[PDB]
Amino acid sequence: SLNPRDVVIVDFGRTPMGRSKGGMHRNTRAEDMSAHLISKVLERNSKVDPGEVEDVIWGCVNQTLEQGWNIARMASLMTQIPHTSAAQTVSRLCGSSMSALHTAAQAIMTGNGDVFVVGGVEHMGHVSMMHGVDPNPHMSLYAAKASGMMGLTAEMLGKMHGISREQQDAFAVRSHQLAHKATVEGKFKDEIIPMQGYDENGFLKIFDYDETIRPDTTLESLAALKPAFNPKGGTVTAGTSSQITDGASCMIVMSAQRAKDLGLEPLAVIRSMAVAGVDPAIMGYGPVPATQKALKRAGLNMADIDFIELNEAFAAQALPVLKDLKVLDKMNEKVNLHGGAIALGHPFGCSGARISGTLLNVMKQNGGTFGLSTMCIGLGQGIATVFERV
Amino acid sequence: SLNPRDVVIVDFGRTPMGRSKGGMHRNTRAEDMSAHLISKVLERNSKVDPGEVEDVIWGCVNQTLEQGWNIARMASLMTQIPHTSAAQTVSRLCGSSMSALHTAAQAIMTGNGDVFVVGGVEHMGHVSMMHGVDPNPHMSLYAAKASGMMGLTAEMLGKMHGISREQQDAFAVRSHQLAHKATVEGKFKDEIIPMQGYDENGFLKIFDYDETIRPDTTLESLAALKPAFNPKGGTVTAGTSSQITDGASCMIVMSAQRAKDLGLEPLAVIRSMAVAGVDPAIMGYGPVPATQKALKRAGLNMADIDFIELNEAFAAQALPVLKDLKVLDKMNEKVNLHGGAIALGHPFGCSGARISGTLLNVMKQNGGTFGLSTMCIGLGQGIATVFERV
Amino acid sequence: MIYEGKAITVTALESGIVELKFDLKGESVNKFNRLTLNELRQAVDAIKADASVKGVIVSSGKDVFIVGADITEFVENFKLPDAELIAGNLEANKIFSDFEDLNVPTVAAINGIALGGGLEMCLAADFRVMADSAKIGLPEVKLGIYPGFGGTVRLPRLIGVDNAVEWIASGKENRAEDALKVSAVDAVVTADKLGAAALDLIKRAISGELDYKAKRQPKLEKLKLNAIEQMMAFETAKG
Ligand SMILES: CC(=O)SCCNC(=O)CCNC(=O)[C@H](O)C(C)(C)COP(=O)(O)OP(=O)(O)OC[C@H]1O[C@@H](n2cnc3c(N)ncnc32)[C@H](O)[C@@H]1OP(=O)(O)O
Ligand SMILES: CC(=O)SCCNC(=O)CCNC(=O)[C@H](O)C(C)(C)COP(=O)(O)OP(=O)(O)OC[C@H]1O[C@@H](n2cnc3c(N)ncnc32)[C@H](O)[C@@H]1OP(=O)(O)O
Repeated sequence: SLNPRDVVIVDFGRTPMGRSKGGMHRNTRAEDMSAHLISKVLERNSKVDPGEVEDVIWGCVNQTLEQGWNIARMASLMTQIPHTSAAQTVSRLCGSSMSALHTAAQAIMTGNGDVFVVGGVEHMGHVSMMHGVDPNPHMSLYAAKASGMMGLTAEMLGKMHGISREQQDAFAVRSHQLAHKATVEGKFKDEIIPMQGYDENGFLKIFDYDETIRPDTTLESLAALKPAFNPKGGTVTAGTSSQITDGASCMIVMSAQRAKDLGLEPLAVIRSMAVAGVDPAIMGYGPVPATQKALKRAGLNMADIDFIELNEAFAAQALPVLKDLKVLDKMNEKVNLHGGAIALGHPFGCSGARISGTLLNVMKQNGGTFGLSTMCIGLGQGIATVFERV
Repeated sequence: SLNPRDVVIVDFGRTPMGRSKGGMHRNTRAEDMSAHLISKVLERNSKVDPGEVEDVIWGCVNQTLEQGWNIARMASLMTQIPHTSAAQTVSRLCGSSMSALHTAAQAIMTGNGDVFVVGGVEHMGHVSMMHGVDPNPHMSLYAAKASGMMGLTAEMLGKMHGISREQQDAFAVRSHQLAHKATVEGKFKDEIIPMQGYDENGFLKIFDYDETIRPDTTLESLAALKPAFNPKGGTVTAGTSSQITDGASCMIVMSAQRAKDLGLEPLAVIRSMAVAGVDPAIMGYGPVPATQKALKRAGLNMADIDFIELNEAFAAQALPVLKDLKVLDKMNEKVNLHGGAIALGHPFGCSGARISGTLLNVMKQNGGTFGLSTMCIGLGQGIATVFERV
Repeated sequence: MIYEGKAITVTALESGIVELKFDLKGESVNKFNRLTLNELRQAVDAIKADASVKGVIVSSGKDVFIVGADITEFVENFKLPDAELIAGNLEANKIFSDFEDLNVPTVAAINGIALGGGLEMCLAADFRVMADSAKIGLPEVKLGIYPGFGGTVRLPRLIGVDNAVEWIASGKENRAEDALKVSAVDAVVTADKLGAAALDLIKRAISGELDYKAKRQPKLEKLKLNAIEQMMAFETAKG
């Protein structure tokens, strides 16, 4: 059964991923985006008292300007979450959002809380991924300064694993299509939380879809693209890469016991968590080391998992992962069924729980039992979670 | 006895707090400061294999420029810590460093690790506390924009609790005095880790003391100071406030079992952890709510604790805390014995574990049993830990 | 047309929506004098009585939206006995408050400058779309007074205490860019596509897409700030 201290997910809600370049969130702050998302998610589950939120753990990378000074609290203050509650912003680069989920869980398990709210935000339109970056010369002494440029780290993993430009563009058109497909069939309605935004002309209106998705993507169009990172002989292009997206994800978590008391069916139950490190140069390979550690803790075999949600950092990196994980042949059958970051974007601070959330829905929709959400991280890291519907 | 999953502190080491305005760290980066400190602390305890560092949790607030992009990993990469290990940067404003300790502990307890390295850095000389700050107008709608200016939040708590300018300045001269005292008697030798720095002229040399400490401080000199925050009728001045310090703290933590195996006497054993929230205006009152929660979990009474280490954010705030905690009368007997942030500085990302570390030494020196490290946080938060020598 | 005055004309539009436009005949601007007010009173009563109206839009047929009244009239009004002045402003405010209580989504199409009463009028409506070149402000303190038509009431509940004080105490004119950043205006457009943006938004408000009833509520209830935050935010503002 469920032990009183097990980590139960009560709900998951994400904002409609928008284009950073003059998109639907161009006039919306990162904080007001997060504070909002959280407010709405809570309103859906009224049986949970916001006053019980032991701690608001939010994930955010470029913690400067709007995203500076523990944005977790800045958001919690503009919510129905009392001042009595706490708040902390976790940063583990791309995996920030997912580490938050872990941190809270661990808290719930150790008996230092009962109801936490974890999420993540990242407004790349207002805080460019290259804003305020001071390269430390002393890094070149112990590592490669080039290992920083995420695109190149995809290039290397691609070559070492021999991923062709064709293979990549193909996976790209797949993400877009599958994403679009799921959007239409409203497979995203349950997780997407409507939100005020502004169209081209700047007209205020509500969005319930993802601007990022580009259904007009074809091998013929992605072939025209030029290497975005390696000029002379590049494979990774702007088309097989994740999109610069302004977005936020949210989740309500609590012990299994508290969940039992309030009486409400879990969206899933975390069974294991893990993180791992890899060389900065081949950071895209992070998922495999972390996945293994996670499964071993879960006491399962990669074959026991029904659905997978691997964040699509790069095509040249996502593919090798699946391959080495020995699930590439099972892709279209159980991998990123609702599309990935190539079509949904990759809002650093957000992505973490985002895929972890979407993964739960894919399970609730196709009757899954065990799901796996994993993703590579910058500078060489990996993180994955293993949930179970029950 | 000690359960196999108990959180044991193996050691604590901090850098010589330096003056941000042309101090000993003026030419030292935040990363290289952290990566260094960590390297040295590990070298002291050779029985612990750096390859076992499950995760490097570092605390840092102004995560931009040097301190941007998960500085936790940036440091771990320039250490003997393998690439296989992970790393995340926790931000909870002032309490960042202490939350890191908690996160790891919780990890060790849940069985998702065995040996973690937690610390915190904050180079306020290179990343001013007011650098890259975009005030959100929508905040004024749910809270007071003024609650941001930390100094004013001290003013308010001071008035509400009637703390006089005399009382503050007095507590100030106390911090410097006791800090200087402890420095001399080498009560800081064990925790301070020598480090390359540059004196006035810019001569490269090693520092093993704290520049911040100013022994020539007297009620007569602090009386001359002028209100730093409230012009007409101010009580909080630049003298009763923490110093802008460039510093970093480090700690090695691991399960009680792993500690048993490797065979090494614990520096202390975490017994409880907690966080709490308060109104942004009176954020300085955060310690009391968190301390209560912490003790209640520890199953102890404020009277069972032998020594306390309360971070000295402001005199006007530190005093009320002690009072309401019902330990003010026990101050000089068991409170900030080696001085506080008023004389040692307050490097946001660092302070957290810094006082937590110093507290352990005060116990190891005066034969203490249970210690309490607590501190207020910006925007209204509190955090405290309760260790035990045994 | 539903209503036809000398300063205000309530013309009917599509889908039962209606446009209330400020076009003071004979002058070059728009100001709240005795006439303007008395007409807006009638204009509202017409709408409020017309059970066909489903949406209201507030526009201006001049280069500016609505500037301040003739300083001349000011001198006059402030000469009246206290009990009379207040009684005069109470009636004036009711005109706005009533327009604020219309069981129909209302949008202010700020095309140009909107000072004092001009801005206070907009503060009454639910949503607000402003031109990218327009400006809005409350230059009351420059005359030794402060917002009289519910300015000190709506502004704080719309943009926030700290901002409301910063806007009123200075009486500075605020540009479109900063106007949306503090949420004084919901949407910003260009002079040529303003009418479109307004008309569009209304339809969405009517369609139920946007909860106009929930957007109005905020300025009908007490401030959001805590008790500590009030004192904090206020005592500092005063200081
Ligand atoms: C570790 C982890 O888990 S996360 C991995 C980290 N990933 C990242 O940081 C993302 C890095 N990528 C980026 O920053 C950007 O996308 C870049 C650098 C690759 C490209 O940015 P830019 O240099 O500005 O070039 P840009 O994006 O404008 O080029 C895209 C062009 O291709 C076209 N294009 C892009 N995607 C598609 C598509 N799917 N179908 C058709 N055309 C497309 C665009 O229309 C555009 O052409 P245009 O200029 O005529 O409009
Ligand atoms: C929530 C938490 O837990 S943390 C609380 C957060 N706290 C803060 O953010 C406050 C941080 N402090 C500050 O930012 C600064 O110290 C301020 C704003 C208070 C004052 O800074 P400034 O305006 O630059 O004044 P400054 O720091 O130069 O010092 C003022 C004078 O007092 C003197 N002074 C300071 N301390 C002492 C002392 N102990 N003895 C004698 N003289 C002293 C200085 O030498 C200086 O004199 P000088 O100019 O002749 O050299």
